[PDB]
This record gives sequence, C-alpha cells and structure tokens, in this order.
Amino acid sequence: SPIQTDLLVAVRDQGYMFITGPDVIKDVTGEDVTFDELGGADEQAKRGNIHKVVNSEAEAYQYVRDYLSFLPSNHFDNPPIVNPGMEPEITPHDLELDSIVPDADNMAYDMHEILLRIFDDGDVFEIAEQRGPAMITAFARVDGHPVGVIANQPMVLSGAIDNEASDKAASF
Amino acid sequence: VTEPSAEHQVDIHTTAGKLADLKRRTEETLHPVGEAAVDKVHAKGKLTARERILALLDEGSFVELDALAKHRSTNFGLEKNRPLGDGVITGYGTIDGRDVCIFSQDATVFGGSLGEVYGEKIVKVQELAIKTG
Amino acid sequence: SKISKVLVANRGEIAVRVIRAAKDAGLASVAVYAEPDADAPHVRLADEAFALGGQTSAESYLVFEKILDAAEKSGANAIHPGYGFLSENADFAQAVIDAGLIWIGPSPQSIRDLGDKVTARHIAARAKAPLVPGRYLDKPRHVEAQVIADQHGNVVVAGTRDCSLQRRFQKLVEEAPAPFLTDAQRKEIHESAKRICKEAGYYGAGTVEYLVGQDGLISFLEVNTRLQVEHPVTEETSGIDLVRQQFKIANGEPLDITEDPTPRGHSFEFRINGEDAGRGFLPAPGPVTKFVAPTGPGVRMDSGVETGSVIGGQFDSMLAKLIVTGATREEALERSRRALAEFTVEGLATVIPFHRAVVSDPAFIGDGEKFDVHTRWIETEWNNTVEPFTGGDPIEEEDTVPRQTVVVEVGGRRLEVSLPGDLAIAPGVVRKKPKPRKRGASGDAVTAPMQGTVVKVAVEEGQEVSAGDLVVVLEAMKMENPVTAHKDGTITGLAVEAGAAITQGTVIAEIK
Amino acid sequence: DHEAHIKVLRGEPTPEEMAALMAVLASAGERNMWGHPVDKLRYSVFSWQRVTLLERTHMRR
Repeated sequence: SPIQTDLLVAVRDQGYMFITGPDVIKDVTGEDVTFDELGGADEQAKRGNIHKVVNSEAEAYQYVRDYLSFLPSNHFDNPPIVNPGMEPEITPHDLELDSIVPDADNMAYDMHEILLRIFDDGDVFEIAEQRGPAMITAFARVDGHPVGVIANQPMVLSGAIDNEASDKAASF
Repeated sequence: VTEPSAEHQVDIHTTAGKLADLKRRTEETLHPVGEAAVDKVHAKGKLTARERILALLDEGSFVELDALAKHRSTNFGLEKNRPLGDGVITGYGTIDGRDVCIFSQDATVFGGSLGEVYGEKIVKVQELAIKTG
Repeated sequence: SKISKVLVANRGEIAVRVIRAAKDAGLASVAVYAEPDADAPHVRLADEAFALGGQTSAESYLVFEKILDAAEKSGANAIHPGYGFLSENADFAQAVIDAGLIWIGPSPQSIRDLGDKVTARHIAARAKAPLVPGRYLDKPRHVEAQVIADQHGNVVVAGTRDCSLQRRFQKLVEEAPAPFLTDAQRKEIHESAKRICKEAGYYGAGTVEYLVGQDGLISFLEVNTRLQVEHPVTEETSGIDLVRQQFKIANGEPLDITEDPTPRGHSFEFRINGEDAGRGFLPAPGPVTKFVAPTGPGVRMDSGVETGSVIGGQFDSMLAKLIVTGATREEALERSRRALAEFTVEGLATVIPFHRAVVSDPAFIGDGEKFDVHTRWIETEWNNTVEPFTGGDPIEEEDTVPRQTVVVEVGGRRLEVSLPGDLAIAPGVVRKKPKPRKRGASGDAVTAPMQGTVVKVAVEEGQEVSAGDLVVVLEAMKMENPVTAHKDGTITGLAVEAGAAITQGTVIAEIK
Repeated sequence: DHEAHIKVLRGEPTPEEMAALMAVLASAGERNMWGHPVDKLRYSVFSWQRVTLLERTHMRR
C-alpha cells in the first residue's frame, strides 16, 4: 500500500521498509544484513523507494504541510496562489545571475544558486533529494503559481543523468 | 598586448565575454540590412517591422522569438547574404493586459518575400497561438 | 622635459580626478581600464582609453608590461600612478624612468628608502623628528601634514589633517586642519614634516603621518608618498590644487608657494564606501541603481560611479568621496549634516548611514576644546545603531502586498501616501512571510561563499582535513575571506588554483 | 500585525487634516454551467479536449 502513494516520508532509526526480515533472509540464504542496511530510511532514499528522510514526526508533518501547500486537493481543482506579484522588477538578485556560471567549463557549481534566484523566492521545496543527486526535482512558484522544477546539478556527478536521475525525473 | 577601446572585445572565453557577444548579436538584429535601410524607411514616414510591433503591443510586453534565425538557402548565391531574422519579427505581447501572439514581416529583407525560416517562424507563432488560445 | 600627454593608471575616483587636473593643465589624458571597467566614468572622460585585459587587478593593473605597452601605444609621455597599485612600487617607478617617461612622483630611491620601515626610522632620527618614546598608545589621535616639495628642496607644509575615524586601520572620515591642537603642536608637526622630507631627500607631493597621545605627545608614524585620498580637504582649506602642484613639480619647476598657506575655514571628507555598516562593515558587490549627489553651497563630490554602474567584487569598495567646507568646524558640520541628508545611494549598501550618525555624535562634536574620538573609537565605543541593508527585499508578510504611491493635498499640505493594493478602507491569494533567498550541509562539496579571487590555496590533493581547517582564502574587494573545511575527510577533487577568478557557488574541492 | 496599512511617506498632517484625508479616501473606496461555450463546441469522438477542456471545465471548482 505505501509504495502506491505519491509521497513517502520516513523517520531515521525508526522507519524501515523491507519485504523480508533479516532473519528470514538469513534462514533462506544465510546472507547477513542489519535493519539499517536492508531496511533503513537513508538506504531506501538512496535506492529511491522513499522521497524524504526526516529526524522527527513533527518534521514529517511539517514536510507534509509544505508538500500539500503546492498542490490542489484533486486533479480538477486549482492549487493555492501564494504571494503573487512580488518584486515586479529586475532586482540585484536577478543581476547576480549574470556572473553565476564559472568561466572554466570544467568547474562545478551548485545549481541552487540559480534556483534560489530565478523563482519568486527561496521556497524551492526539494523532493527526493538523495535519490539520483545529479538531478533536482522541486516545487517552486512563478508569480505565485506552483511549478515543478527539474534541474541538473553540476555539483554532483558533473550533472550526468544516471538511472535514478532518469526515473526520478520521469515519475516527477 | 593592449588595444584601443574601439577595437577591444572582452575575452569570449569568459562568461562576461559570451554575454557581451549576445549583446553584440542582439544589437545587430535591430538593423539586419544595415542602418541605411531603416533610414530609407523612415524617410518615407513608415515604421519598421520592429517598431510596428512595439507600437501595437503594450510597452515592454514583447518577448521576441527566433531573433537570430538565418536562412539556409544556397541557391543562386543566397548563402552570401543571410540577414538576421530572415525578414520576419515574431513573438508574443500583451495588448491591454491580455496576451496575444504576433508576427510582423520586414519589407527591407528580400522585399519581405517568404522563405524557409521566415515561414517556419510564422508557423511557430501560429502553433503557439493555437495551443495557448 | 615637460608633460604633454599623461597616462593614468588607477580606477574610479582618482582616475577621474587626475583626468580633470590634466584637462585643467590642458594636457591630453589617457585612461587604462580592466575588463570590468569598460563602463566606468574615467574611460569615457579621458581623451582616449586603452584596454587592459584580465578580470583581476593582478592581471589588469599590477602588470608593468601592460601599462608600459599602453603608454607606448598611446604616445603618452608621462605616468600618473594614482593611489592603489604602483604609487610606492619603486621597481615600477624605475621601469618608468627607464622607459624615458616622466614619472609624476617621488624618486624610486626615496620611495624604497621610506618604504623600508627601518630605514625610515633612521631617517626620522637623522631629521630629529618627534619620535614616540620607547610605549603603546591607548586612545591615539591620527594627525597628518600634507607636504609639497620641488626637486630643488623647497618644502611647504600645505596643512594638517585629522584622520582618526578609522576601522581596520582604514579611514572613513577625515577633517582639515587638524582641530584642537595647540600652536606648539602645530609648529612641531610642520617643522617635523619639513625636516623628514628634506632629510629623506623627498620631492613631489607626500604626506607625513603622526599619532597624538592623550597627553599630546606627538609621534611620527609613517610617510605615505603619493597624493593620499584625503588631499581634497587640504585643497579646499588651503586653496591649493595639489594635483597640479604635482604636475608643476614633475615639470621640474620650483614651488610657486613661498610660505605655508594659512588655512581658510574647515573641511570634512566622508568616504562613500560600498560597505554595509549595519553588518560588520563588510564590502558587498552590486548595482548602483540610483546615485544622486549632494549639491550646492560648500559641497564637493569626487565620485567614481554613476547611476547604472556595477561594482564587481574585484576592486576596492570606495564609490565616492564627499567633501564639505565651511567658515568654521561648526558650520562645516552643519553643512555636512545637510549634504548627508541629501545623499541617496541605492542598489547596494553604503556607509552613508554611519556618516549621518557620526556627524551627530557628541564624542565627535566635542566640548569645544577637545573631542573623544580615537583610532579605535569606531570599533570600541561607537554604538552601532545602523540596521543591516535589505534594499527592497520583501521580508515580512505585509511587505509582499503591492503598493501604489500617490501624492495627496490636504489643506494645501503635500502629503505623500502609500496605498496597499487590497486595503479594505486576488480571489484566492495567500500572503505569508516570504522565505529569504538563502540556502536555509552533509554534502561533500566545499563551495565558494561569494565571488572573488583565490589568493591562497591551503590544501593539497589527497590531504585529510578536519572541520574548521582552512581550505582557501578568497580575496573579495581586497578583503580576506578564509574558506574552511565543513567536515572531516579527504580532499578528493580540487579545481581551484592561486590567482583564479572564482564565482559564487563554485565547488572549490570535495571532502570525502 | 501583518496587515498592509496606509503609509504617509512624507510630511505630517494635523489630526484634522488626517481626519479629512481618511474620510475622503474611505468615501472614495454560484455555478451556473448552463450553456457554457465548452458544451457548444463540436468535438471529435476521440478528441483529447473531451478530457482536458470539457471535463476540466464541468468538474472544476
């Protein structure tokens, strides 16, 4: 049932996801694994079964509130419009993009330095951060309307689109 | 090796130089058959294809598409004369706050005669207008 | 020989000032500009301008061969070094003379001799300058004596300056003549400056700098051999054109001025640095989206930027100098208060709010016979009321609402009123506190916190480091920004090298 | 309080002038889908707009 759902949040050292317990695996195969290795939330985020790992239930609830804050209730209704019309003009923060790309083509940089500036504000809400980290899948707002942002991340793997970046992008 | 300011260009191997290069090409799109043709058009008291759009649309609402397009015909030496924009200016703009798609043919470029990329640009703006409604 | 065509090599304000002096001389003037300075006023103001290459100062303005190439190409016959780069580079001054160009400045011998701290002390002793006994000074006042000297050894003390409002040993506000000094102190400082200059064999303009102890003990601090950025308050009180005087000296002419001119009135100078005084006086790059100069009676502006300028992180933050003059220090302060009230600079942080503050402070107004300011007063006693710069950034929820500004006349009073775009005096719009444009980590990348240049790389490839260890130093706006390892691990990728220009968010290295 | 207020950027009125200003400014300041055009459009039996226009109109609230 969980794997059907659109968003999976899990709690570190508390949430685990596995189809067969370490003991059953040992008995059938003799392979030896810990719950952290087989089940653990960070391992499942790296494998991409889970979209967010947090440290507490309160953080999980907040992440849900934020996630839903970009989405309509359903396929047919419209998403919330939040802080439309801010900064109608060219700001210093826009002018800073003119020199944000390194001069030497081999230099890596953090794409967040662009994402935090090209959208309405810093509310780039990242989803599946750890899954295929060469790729960023995030919500943002343009003139207060929600948008999904797919960006490459030169800071990781030179931004090459690996298997998990591909599947993350597709599902997003 | 230093140079007079009239000759010097920022190093194209830098972001600043690439941006300057974009500025140069953009400027070059304002007078794609040379300034003399624009002067010859104003001498008759007529707006250019660009000015007609900028007058019709709301101020600053115009977003130009395919500004740097060049024709690719090699017939009868056309490869020697490849003016930027291929003689049509295309984009979208608000009128009275409501969006519209627009194209405007430039008589200075080959008499405004329709060619390959010229047609492709009009086609693109049409498709955009239809999909966006 | 004589100057017939000058080349300058400095950016901003002093380039403009020397171009102006050259035009007053009727001399042709050549600017040189780095790639960032293609838009700067001096490039347009000079009679012609020659491109220098490279982004950094170390590429563009420090390279002797590029300035000498530009002098050759432009046919300039004289060199003016400005403030920053080469004014005390005796090796450059020598290469200039070796070129046969007129060096508008002191002899390379004296530049090197007075630059050598020990040699300068010996010279001071030989001159019988007032030496601080021993002693350390706890609240010293920083005074100075502008000197003019011809190649024939005539020396004139054009006046004193007080430069005690400093941060990081860098001046913000200065005033002339040095106030609240006894005539004995003044005579001492004048004599001392003349002696030190003749004993050093100095010629050209230069400044002798001193500290005054709370007990009035004068001490000679250093000689700065180059029209100091504060020359204007001496020009305005004394009436001298100090740059032309440098021209007259470099022409080998004797001084016109036979005796130390009596100052008229008083003058203040305020350095309009692009630094946020509400933060820790931190320089920041940005656009100059608005710049409107203080204007009118008793106000002079020397400014290196204009509306639409862009200050990149590669050069000193000084945007402008505001100079204000009056018949008395009191009147000069009143006029300064007006001028700073009229000043508006927008798009980047300036120290203008600090200037406005300090010209109102009793510690700097004084009791009429002394004042309390000292060279550490800004860092240790000034109560920094200035709030950080935010520009237009919407920061609270109410800031996100569009606003229409209207002028309303009520009983004739011109009120000016801002009307919110939804005031009940957007069918489903929500307002909430917008998030700052900031990244709120575990990641392996060390990333550059701002644009700059990489003046030092501390690590080597494959080295292991620990959290807090230095990775690089970034020079930004001639300020050091040490960047440090955020976690323990091995340097396993390393892109930077010394002298590289670097953009914000550039991955310096990977710690794994 | 995060409400957006009026703001007198420049000058000060007396209380009587403020009262005049505020009085003047104050004195100056269901679905029925029947025959909606989307019903009037003619669609192909397989036209995707039957989803993305017609339903996305009738169902939308």
